[PDB]
Amino acid sequence: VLRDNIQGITKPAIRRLARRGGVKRISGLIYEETRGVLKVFLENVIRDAVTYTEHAKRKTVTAMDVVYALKRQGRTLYGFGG
Amino acid sequence: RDNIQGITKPAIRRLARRGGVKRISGLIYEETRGVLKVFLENVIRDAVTYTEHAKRKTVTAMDVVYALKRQGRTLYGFGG
Amino acid sequence: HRYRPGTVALREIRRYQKSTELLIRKLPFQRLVREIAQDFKTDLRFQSSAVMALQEASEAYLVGLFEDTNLCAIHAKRVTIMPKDIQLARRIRGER
Amino acid sequence: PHRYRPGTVALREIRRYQKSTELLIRKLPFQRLVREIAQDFKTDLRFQSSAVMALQEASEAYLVGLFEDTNLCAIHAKRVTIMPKDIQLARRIRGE
Amino acid sequence: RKESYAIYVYKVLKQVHPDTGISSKAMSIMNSFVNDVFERIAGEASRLAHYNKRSTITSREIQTAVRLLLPGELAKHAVSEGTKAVTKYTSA
Amino acid sequence: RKESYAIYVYKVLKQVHPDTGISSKAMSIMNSFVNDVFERIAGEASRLAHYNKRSTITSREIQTAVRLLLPGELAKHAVSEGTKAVTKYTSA
Amino acid sequence: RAKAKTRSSRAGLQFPVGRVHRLLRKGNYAERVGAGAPVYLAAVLEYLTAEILELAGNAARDNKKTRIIPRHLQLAVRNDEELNKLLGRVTIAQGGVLPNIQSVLLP
Amino acid sequence: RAKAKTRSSRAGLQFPVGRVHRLLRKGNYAERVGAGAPVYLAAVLEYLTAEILELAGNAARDNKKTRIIPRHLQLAVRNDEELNKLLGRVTIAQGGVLPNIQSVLLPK
DNA sequence: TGGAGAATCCCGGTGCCGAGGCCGCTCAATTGGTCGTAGACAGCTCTAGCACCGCTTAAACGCACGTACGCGCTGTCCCCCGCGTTTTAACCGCCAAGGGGATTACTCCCTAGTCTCCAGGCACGTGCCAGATATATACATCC
DNA sequence: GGATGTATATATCTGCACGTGCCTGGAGACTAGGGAGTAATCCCCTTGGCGGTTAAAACGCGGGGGACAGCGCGTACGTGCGTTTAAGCGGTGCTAGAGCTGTCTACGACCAATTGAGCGGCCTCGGCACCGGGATTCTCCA
Repeated sequence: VLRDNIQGITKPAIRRLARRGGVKRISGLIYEETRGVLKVFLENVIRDAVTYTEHAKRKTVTAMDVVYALKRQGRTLYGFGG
Repeated sequence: RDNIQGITKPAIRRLARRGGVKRISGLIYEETRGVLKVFLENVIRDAVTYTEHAKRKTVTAMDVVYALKRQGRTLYGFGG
Repeated sequence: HRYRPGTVALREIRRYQKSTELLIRKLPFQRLVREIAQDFKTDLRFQSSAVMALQEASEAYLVGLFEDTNLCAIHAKRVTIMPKDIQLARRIRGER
Repeated sequence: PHRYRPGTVALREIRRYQKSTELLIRKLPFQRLVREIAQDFKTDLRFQSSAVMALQEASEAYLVGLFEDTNLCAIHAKRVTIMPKDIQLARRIRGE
Repeated sequence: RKESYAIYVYKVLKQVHPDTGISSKAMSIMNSFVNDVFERIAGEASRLAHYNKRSTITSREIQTAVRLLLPGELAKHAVSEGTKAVTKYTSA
Repeated sequence: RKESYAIYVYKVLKQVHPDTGISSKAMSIMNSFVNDVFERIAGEASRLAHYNKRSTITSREIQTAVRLLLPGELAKHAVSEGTKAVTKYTSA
Repeated sequence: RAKAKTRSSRAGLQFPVGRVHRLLRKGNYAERVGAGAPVYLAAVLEYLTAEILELAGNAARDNKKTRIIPRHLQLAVRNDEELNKLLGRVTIAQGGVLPNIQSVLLP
Repeated sequence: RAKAKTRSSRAGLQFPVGRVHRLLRKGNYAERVGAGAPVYLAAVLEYLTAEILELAGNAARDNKKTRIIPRHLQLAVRNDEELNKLLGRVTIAQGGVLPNIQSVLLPK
């Protein structure tokens, strides 16, 4: 049972992702909000990926399931088949 | 020609009062007219394409409903 | 007498959010629709339901955009909306 | 000794991480997070490597776009520092 | 002879709100709502059949489309109502 | 086994940039682009055929799907090569 | 031939199973349509229509009216979180907007 | 019989007309598929492929590279307005972002 | 404004692994003929859309006061950036088990297709109940 | 404490729901064939483990800069009132053209034989990642 892996998305990783977004200065309460946003987004994609897995009667979540889940939410991903 | 001025200042004021705006700048109205012109140009162009595909000269409500559904602005109540 | 600046605005907010009626006059919007459609095909006809559908969609879109504009004005510690708030709302929405 | 002014290393990092295409989150904690999230839906579940890679690419792109909108919201409030209210404003204008 | 869901939404409305009527524009809205939800669920089931190399739409595909489309409690109750419907249809 | 637009986009690349190659990931992304645009145009043409009570997808359906989906200059040019290719196919 | 019992009656439904089956068959969704798919789909549509009509009837009785108008449907959809999530990109004609005023605008 | 001339060869195309035709038949789009529809669709797809590939080759040449990587495809799509409008809700994997530092963040 | 330390840009050498080309084959595109039906075209009709007129009246428009409020300036102090050192776990290489995804054979039940037939659903018609309107009183806000 | 917007209550009038005849589409009943379930197999590939190493995260500390609160000021919308104007409602009329029906014919589905283009497998070489050293910005402080 995996517990408390949201702290693995570290403050330097969120700082790097803000650097790619063009952010010069970052507050200290940004990281908890970014972790919550990431958890909500990953829950939304992973629920549809698991649903696509369970419809195919498989025990593995394939990349094409994640591509279908992301194409569902208008976030189509290029490079993992389709 | 020059029919964008028919969307008057109190019309934009009423539209913002329905949106909850308490105070409105004087440069809001030309910006809102440009926004409305862009939106109407997109929907009317798509509806005209849907009309001329059917070889008709009358823009139906069905064409406007499909033009809005193409852009993710689905409208209920006009035959959809 | 004279009312304070803001109370008639709040009364209008409470009035127009309680109603469903179209806030744009019908004939100027119809003339604007026929002026815009003239660039795409010459000598077009329109059903009345088409112009009514266009007016309902345009009014809903403008009301939602003014709600986001009001959020953008409040975020900059203002109660007055400005064109930069409209531009920021359309930028975050993906329309610009 | 030598100490740079506050902001120069930030702009150098902005140029460095905008010129590059590497994933900015470590792969093993993201993988553990994906298993922890997916264990709440179906237990005893496996993942392809390309599935976790697709999830990482999508999550990083979504967070980078969100931070761009957050930076726009921070600039709109006459600031250079991003705050959680900017994230909340960007997410409500997007409609999430 | 245009077909619509007018008498059925009449029947559901009188089944749950007996002393309550409905207007013509409201029924145009409800007909558009039923058509839109039908198109969403049928399109998601068509995609689900095409992804799994299947040429039929069964109760499993429409159930998965309901789980993908509807939010949590709505999806749970729609799954429960439809499973009750399929079991009653097969039992009768 | 698996089918993809691998050799064709390479042929187009050597037609356009004869001294420029491609990687495998860029190949998969271009294949995904062709598949997604094909799905968009074919779905729009299917919807256009269903709206006008037609059971046939013709070149007119693809033409108005390109006009609906692609932006302005892209749509005008793509209509031009589509019409040119259909004219060359019918004439020979 | 025996008595013609409809597929909606033997499933305990009000929406037509046969019409949903016909629109599934000619809608070009799949090459085949199973027996339980129109039954399941008509049950789901009947449930969603019932939920909308419950909340719209409550909104109509809140406004002291016994006839459901589009404003009542709009209040019904947007006052529930799941129905607002399902109908987020949907504009209801003659529905208006809900009364919301931000707290910084109050005196 | 005659020589088996490819439908793409008599249409002046590089994309396969027959594969677009089988994908239109088996994709559940209509009961009937016309003869000129796959020719039109293959021409449109080939034009869009060439439009992305020309700009991606230009972006690869501007970065002193021979082969095309997903960074060059991302730069080609995002630097063209019509391609960014077409591909706006699509993430290119290993593509990165455009270099864009805001004017109020630069020092004076 | 000059100069020191840090960082960035640029050129030559080395290896590696992934792109690019060649070959066998196989399955899927092509070719040729047949057939049924979808759609193109012609005719008609009657429906709704456009064009104009008159009035009356609500709403748009111009203008004046003035007050709140957007915006610029100043202080302060706390919070976050930069850098150094320690810790920790990510990452790479490798090595095994073993679940499970992918393929093949078969076999059966499930669904397309068709003929018949009757009952549900739709268009038409009507009459009656639910809101819209108008006016006086008191409740609720406003300054 | 006085002055206005607005529930609240009563009459009144007009523009959704029930009934019915036709009709057409769903249902009963039967056949045929092929799509998917099920069992078996096998081999990719996913997970779990160990160890070294080293890169990145975490903690601490100094300091500076920017977020935030306060304050003045000048101006630009809010509000109100009189004037103008054209939206809107009702009416008339006329012709485009949307929509339905009928006929015929071209065209796409379908089937069978043929054959060649594309895909898997394999081999090899050059584009490029990396490293090291020097030339050129480049930022900050005297």
